[PDB]
Amino acid sequence: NAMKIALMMENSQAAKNAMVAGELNSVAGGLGHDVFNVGMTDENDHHLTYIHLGIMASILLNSKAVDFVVTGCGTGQGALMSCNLHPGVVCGYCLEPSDAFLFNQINNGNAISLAFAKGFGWAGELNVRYIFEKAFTGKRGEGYPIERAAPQQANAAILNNVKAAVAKDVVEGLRAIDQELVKTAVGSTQFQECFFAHCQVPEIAEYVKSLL
Amino acid sequence: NAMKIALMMENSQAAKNAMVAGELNSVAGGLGHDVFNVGMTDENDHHLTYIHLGIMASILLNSKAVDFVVTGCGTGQGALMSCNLHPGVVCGYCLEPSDAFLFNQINNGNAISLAFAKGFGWAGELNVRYIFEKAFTGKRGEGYPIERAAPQQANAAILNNVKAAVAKDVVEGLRAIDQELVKTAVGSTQFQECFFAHCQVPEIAEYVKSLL
Amino acid sequence: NAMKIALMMENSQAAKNAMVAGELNSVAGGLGHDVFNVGMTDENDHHLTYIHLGIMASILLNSKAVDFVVTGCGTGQGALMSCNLHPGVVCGYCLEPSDAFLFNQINNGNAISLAFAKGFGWAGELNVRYIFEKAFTGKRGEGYPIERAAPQQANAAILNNVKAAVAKDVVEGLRAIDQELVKTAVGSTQFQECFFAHCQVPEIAEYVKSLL
Amino acid sequence: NAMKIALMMENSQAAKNAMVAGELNSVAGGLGHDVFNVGMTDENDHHLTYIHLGIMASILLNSKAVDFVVTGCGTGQGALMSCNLHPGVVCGYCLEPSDAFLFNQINNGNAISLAFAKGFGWAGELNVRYIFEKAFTGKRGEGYPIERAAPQQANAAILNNVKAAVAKDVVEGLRAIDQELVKTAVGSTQFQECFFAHCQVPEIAEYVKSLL
Repeated sequence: NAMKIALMMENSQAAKNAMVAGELNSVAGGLGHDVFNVGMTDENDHHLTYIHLGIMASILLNSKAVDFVVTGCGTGQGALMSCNLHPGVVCGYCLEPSDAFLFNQINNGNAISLAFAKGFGWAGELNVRYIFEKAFTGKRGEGYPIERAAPQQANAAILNNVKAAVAKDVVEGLRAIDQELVKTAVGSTQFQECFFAHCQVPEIAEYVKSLL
Repeated sequence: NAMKIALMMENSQAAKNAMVAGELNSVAGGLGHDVFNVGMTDENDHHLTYIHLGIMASILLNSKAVDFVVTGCGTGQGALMSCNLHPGVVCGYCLEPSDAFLFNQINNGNAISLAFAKGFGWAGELNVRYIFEKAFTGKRGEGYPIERAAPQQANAAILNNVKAAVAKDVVEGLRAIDQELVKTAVGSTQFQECFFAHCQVPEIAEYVKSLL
Repeated sequence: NAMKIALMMENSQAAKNAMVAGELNSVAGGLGHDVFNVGMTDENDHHLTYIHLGIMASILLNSKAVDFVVTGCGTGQGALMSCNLHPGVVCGYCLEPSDAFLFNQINNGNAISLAFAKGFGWAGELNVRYIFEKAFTGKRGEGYPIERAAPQQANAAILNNVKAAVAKDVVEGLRAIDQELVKTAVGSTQFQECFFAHCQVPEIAEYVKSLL
Repeated sequence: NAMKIALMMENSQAAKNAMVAGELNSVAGGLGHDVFNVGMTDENDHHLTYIHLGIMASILLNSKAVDFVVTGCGTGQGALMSCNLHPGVVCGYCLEPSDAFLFNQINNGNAISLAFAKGFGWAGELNVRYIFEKAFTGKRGEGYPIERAAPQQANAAILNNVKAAVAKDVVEGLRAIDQELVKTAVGSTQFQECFFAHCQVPEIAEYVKSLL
């Protein structure tokens, strides 16, 4: 059940990346997962907004470089909406531990967006830890409850179809985005190291290479 | 500041539509908005899933038939992810009243997705009411706080561009969806009555007509 | 329906008193209530802990100097448990707006304890505002729902009896507390100004005077 | 670190006792604790309100029959306020898992009150489980963070003193309560079985015996 998980954070919450990466590495690493911290590591790092996060999630998930994305922003809204526009990226909100469990069972998506500022106060790091505990333990997509899994599974499958239909082909779509945005998205050493090491889709690798 | 607002709910939460429509009509109607209840009205109504909800939100928002969509499902996740894939549909989560305020100020989107089952217990209707109070009172897109509105406004604008770039043209995209899904989405009398009365985009009207 | 409301905060959250008093004065003042800020006003003010808060709530409520107490601490737990030990002080938690409404209708108590650190992040002041909006608007003790008010009202009445039975008489009890604690509790100018101006119970006034 | 834990629920939430006892037995039992279900087991059981719950918590905690109480009601407010009036009973609210952890570290009390109706919807049992996981794993009273434990520990100690001072002696206080209430509180077979088997304070046992 082990996955490659990419953590990616943007400028408004970058000061908190060390804390979140700490919890993710502790929890998900302890559970046997392979964790990559590909967004901002602090406020002085290669600058990103929640727009770049969505593009990064698409490139990493669609190229199969990673299996799951952890992201977020002050409220999680920008990052969640920025991820979900991309085909192949199915991102839920995650505000408290049972969100993560239900998301995995009902939606069986591949990204979650946390709120790192709103609702995040003294002792907020505990909730992040507990979210990771429930997100990355156990099996995924069994429905909840297990007996009612059929229509949930059916609709989750259809969601992927609709996303693929409404969207251009992945690379064509990326080419239509302002290329300044995409260049910025793939610009950091930590992003490139993850992507190039694990990309399973040559067309995406070649496209990314052409930007650098 | 008055808008046309469409409420749209799917089968799992359809029993609760009367309650939610009640609160929406009371709150938003009292504030001078024009409310349309275009999804399921009860469990026996024209059957919809959260997949159809997203298609309905796209058709109504992109045709300018309505200005804002209220939707949701058991956790809000399926409906939120189903809406956000569509160009022109910018849907936030909304779980408690300050979510609605912040969404309007920071993201300035045009749809919210509520959780009608998870976290919804005895006295849940109060929270729905209060959410509507904050969603539909006052101005939108001023940033929060007001002084920091610049980058938030800039990123919200870019989000729309990226959505438009990654997605096919609206009608082409709708044609690529399984047409059974789209026919179902536009199938009800309450949907058609809202759409045909208020659609401002002939190409969409003609496409919808061709399905009926 | 107008009341005298005392806001009282302790050292760990004292930096936030200006914000909370601001919202309370704005909301409750606008609704015609008389607001007193009797706890710490900032970190440098006459020093209090959540222990002193409970004693202050007892003296002000039992002397009828005020009708309602707003208090809290990092999580609200210490202040809530410190208030509830005292006869005549019925303090609920209040974390989000519908808590305040339900508390007023079901429990019909006279104090609420907020969390000013845990769960309090960027945009936390909005939730405080909204809590005050629901706490101090409308009528109290009607049950919720209104039709089921009978057993709720009966039990709320009994709670007061049990508190009065288990506790010593008010003044005797205050005399049994470490008198250093009580002297500290009544020590500030803002506390004394409220108490002495509005106390309706001479025995309590005389006892308080004897400490000063 | 093993404790004796009493679960006690009242009439409004009695239908949910099987679920809660299930989770408590699973979680706390698995962690080596000894669990007693001493309140209502279903809607037809020996009838209790949240008033009786507080009296039961006092008798069981003050007699040292148990180490910890799990209780609650629709919102948790009545049960929390009913417990906290009694000397020797230090009851926090518990609505989500990190509440339980912080309560144990900061307040180091001996009871928690959950909300079984408000905020409790589809998937609510997961949150109950997770709450028990955090309440009953690990050590208690270390402060949070650990480095800042001194004033938190000092104030928690003082809280006990103030409670003991304001309250009559335990048995005298129980005698002052309407004795119908106390007779009802100790009336069930499941309560008596726990109490008489584990009571370490003869005066309390003799008093309880005199009611039966």
